[PDB]
Amino acid sequence: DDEEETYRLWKIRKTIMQLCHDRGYLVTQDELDQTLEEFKAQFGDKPSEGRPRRTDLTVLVAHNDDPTDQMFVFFPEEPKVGIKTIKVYCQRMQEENITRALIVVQQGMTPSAKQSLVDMAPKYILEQFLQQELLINITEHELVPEHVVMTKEEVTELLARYKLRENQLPRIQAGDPVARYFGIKRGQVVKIIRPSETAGRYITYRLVQ
Amino acid sequence: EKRLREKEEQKKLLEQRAQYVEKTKNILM
Repeated sequence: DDEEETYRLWKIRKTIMQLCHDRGYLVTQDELDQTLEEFKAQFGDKPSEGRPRRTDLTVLVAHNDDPTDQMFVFFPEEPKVGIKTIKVYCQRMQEENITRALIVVQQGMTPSAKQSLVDMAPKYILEQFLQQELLINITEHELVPEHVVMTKEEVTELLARYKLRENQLPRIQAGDPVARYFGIKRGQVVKIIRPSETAGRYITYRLVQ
Repeated sequence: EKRLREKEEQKKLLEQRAQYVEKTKNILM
């Protein structure tokens, strides 16, 4: 109940570091390859005894393009997250001027908390994750091809080259596991690169809807 | 040339470590 929880926290942290790196944020190669022993060293080893506390695991990263773009990853201690803790996190994000945040919950999040997350969307973009979903990195599964987020200029070039309207592309849901992993919203286009047994390689595009 | 890119990694390693300490007070604060 303690070694297992420590292993779980280490796995969640590793997956979150991989996710942050994949989204373009700055992460050092040592954080990505941090061993379980290094986790027990830097952080505690008795989560039951409060070492480490989930509040000790919060991370803050900055984008590679502009340091002004920053993201929190919070680990609420309470297995079910309600509006109050969301308001707390929003308050500190506002205080520090951070517009993005990931919230890793244990059991889930109350329906009203989800409604709050979506309500303050345009100002603050904060996303929810079950820790069970973060115990592995789904982008490393053999069934998951490489997904790449396209820039607006790239999307314009694509639609011009193939003379398509957006609604003619294949679709991906915003609630898709990979879409949530990359944090892409409605109207963005993800480029998918997969091997093919006939051509060798094949690029397809999906619009987020 | 490969050594040059080795230097850049440390620069980015520094560029992140430098701001982690500044951030660290922020997560504390």
